[PDB]
This record gives sequence, structure tokens and C-alpha cells, in this order.
Amino acid sequence: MGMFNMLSTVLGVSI
Amino acid sequence: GDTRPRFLWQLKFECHFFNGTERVRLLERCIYNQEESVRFDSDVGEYRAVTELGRPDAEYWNSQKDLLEQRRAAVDTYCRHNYGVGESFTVQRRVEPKVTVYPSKTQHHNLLVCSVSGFYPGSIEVRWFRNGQEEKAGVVSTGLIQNGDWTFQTLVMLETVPRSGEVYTCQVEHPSVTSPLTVEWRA
Amino acid sequence: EEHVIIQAEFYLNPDQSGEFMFDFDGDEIFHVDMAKKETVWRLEEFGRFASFEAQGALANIAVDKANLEIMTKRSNYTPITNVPPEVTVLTNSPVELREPNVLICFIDKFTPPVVNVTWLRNGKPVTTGVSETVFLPREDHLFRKFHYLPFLPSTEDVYDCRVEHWGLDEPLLKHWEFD
Repeated sequence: MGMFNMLSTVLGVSI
Repeated sequence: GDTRPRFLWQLKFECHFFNGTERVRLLERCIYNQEESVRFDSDVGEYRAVTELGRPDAEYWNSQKDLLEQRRAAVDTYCRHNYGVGESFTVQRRVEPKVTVYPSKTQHHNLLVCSVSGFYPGSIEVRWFRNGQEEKAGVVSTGLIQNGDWTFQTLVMLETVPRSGEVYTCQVEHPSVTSPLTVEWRA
Repeated sequence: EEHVIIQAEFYLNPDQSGEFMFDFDGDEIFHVDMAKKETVWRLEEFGRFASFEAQGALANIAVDKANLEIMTKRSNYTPITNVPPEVTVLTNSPVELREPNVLICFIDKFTPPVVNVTWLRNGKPVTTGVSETVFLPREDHLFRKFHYLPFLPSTEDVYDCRVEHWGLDEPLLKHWEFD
């Protein structure tokens, strides 16, 4: 079985 | 009456494949309240802001040398990889259609309906012949309809007052059959 | 192009709910269920050819919620403007008396992704064996959703798909009956 990969969301800029 | 305001953030990573995995392109998109704000396009290799809202994030993410190296590479690590995984049951999925013909009326018969059900993938050609002469005008269709469960359907209708002695034939071609399907509707 | 594969996630306040799913050419491959914290395949035969680590999807959603609060503030708290759905009811395939079928209620071109859907047989709500897809993506960033009701078609019965959404004045009733 192949394993699907995903992409990781990264955090935006806060103030 | 639940009248509270809503705030919505949606992310899409699209992998676009042209001619197999020969050319692949990635779009990472960040969308606030149905407006795209920042985007990463494999063809650029940096984030660009799309609206003013996105400028902070694009500048910030473009500083993370690590992040950028990772995404540029993603067309290998993510897109081509996943294509591989699913290819066998998504790309190569074939499900032959069911074909029915039947008469009808219009909002004594005036309509011959040719129904094509439960096929995959979506692209299909449906044609009407009177005896052997393709009928082009007076065909209307629903267009291609997607059911949401990895099949499609379509209705292709033909406005005719069938004369008796004539044979109407609906002919379907689809990537799942190596020879066209037909259904006759005589007199 | 030949094909597209979309990893699509969202987070919505104040409802505090987010989905994560994969789409191939407009069909759902799988989603992750935030509740039961596991992966749900759109068809059984998929889950026996490939698999996906559900954990990482939660990771993404937590991030997404974080970002959503950042954007809400950055936008000076301006909220989404509702787009009401359009709805058609359809059968799976041409109906024959006493062979199983499925009524499809197709809800399309709406936002935000919160919609209340109820089936009605001769006017009474019915729920036996009904099912739904997740909110599926569109290129315009609106959503699609499918609602399903398996049924034995008869002369007797009429069916209705009733759809409520923030963008609609009164709810939408969409009618269907054996011919």
C-alpha cells in the first residue's frame, strides 16, 4: 500500500 | 436567529498534472472569506501576496529559507508521490456506463431520451442516429452530471415525432469499452 | 492538464469546525473526521489500496484555527458575506418500480460551509439510511455538497429535499416524484 503525503500549514504573522 | 458573523479561512494545495507526471505544477493558496490572499506557485518558487491582507504573510514566509526549500521540492516529495499512490484506483478507474432509451413528452411522443448512467471517468460521446444518419439538430442534453460517488450520468434527448419504420439508435463511446455501445428504439 | 489533486482544509468561527479532505478531479478521496480522529475513505476499495496518517491533519487544523484568529483581527473583524446555495434533486439512475435507487440532493455554489438539510417523504421528515459528503471545494472557493436518500421507487410516494442556509430568505424545497 502507498501512503499519501500531506503538506503542513505554517503559522502566519501576528501582532 | 443565529445571526452571529462568520469568519472563514480555507487552504488549498492543488497539484496540476499535465501528461502524466511529465509536467507538474503546485499551487498553495490561502483564502480569507472567499478571497485568496497569499499564494505559492511552484512556477515562481516564492510566496506572493494576492491582496493587501496577504502582504505580511508573504514577506514573513519568504524569510523562512527552510519552508521555501521544502515547497520548491514538493513537486517531487508531495505531488508526484501522491499521484503514484492513488494512480491505480483514481487515474485508471474505469466503470462502464448503463444505457437505456425510452420515449417522453415536452413541458403521441415527441422526445426520445437516451440515458447513460454510472460511468467513470467523466468524458463520453453520445450520438443519435436515424437508421444510420446522425441527428444533430434537435438534440438537447442535461450535460455531464457528477453524482459525488465516483460515477457520472447524462441524459441526451432527441426531439422527433418517431415515424414507424424508422430505427433510432443511441450510440455511446467511452474509455471503458473498446467498442461502442448501442441501444435501438424501433418503429 | 490531465488531472488535479487538491488537499483542501478550512476552519470556520464561531462554529469552530474545520474539515480536511483530498479531492481528485472533483471527487472526494478521503476526509479526516475531527471527532473520531481517523481517516474516512469515500469508497471502501480505496482504503484497501492506499492509506493516510490522520494525525498530521489535526496538526494542520490547529494551525488553521490559529491563522483564522490572526486574519479575523488583521481584516479589522470584517465577516464573510453569505452566498446562498442552488439545489437540484436527481436520481442516481432512471427509476424502475421496486428496484432500489438513490435520490441525490445536490447543493452547490454557497458559503460559508454550514447548511441544514432534511429529506421529506410525503411531507414527513425521513432519515433511514441517508448519508452526506463533506463540503467539497470549487475553483471559486464556494462549496458543493451531496445528500443521499436510498429508496424503493413507487407510484405512491413523493420526496422533497429541504435546504436551509444563512443566505436564503425562506428555505428551499426541491420536489421529486416517480413518472
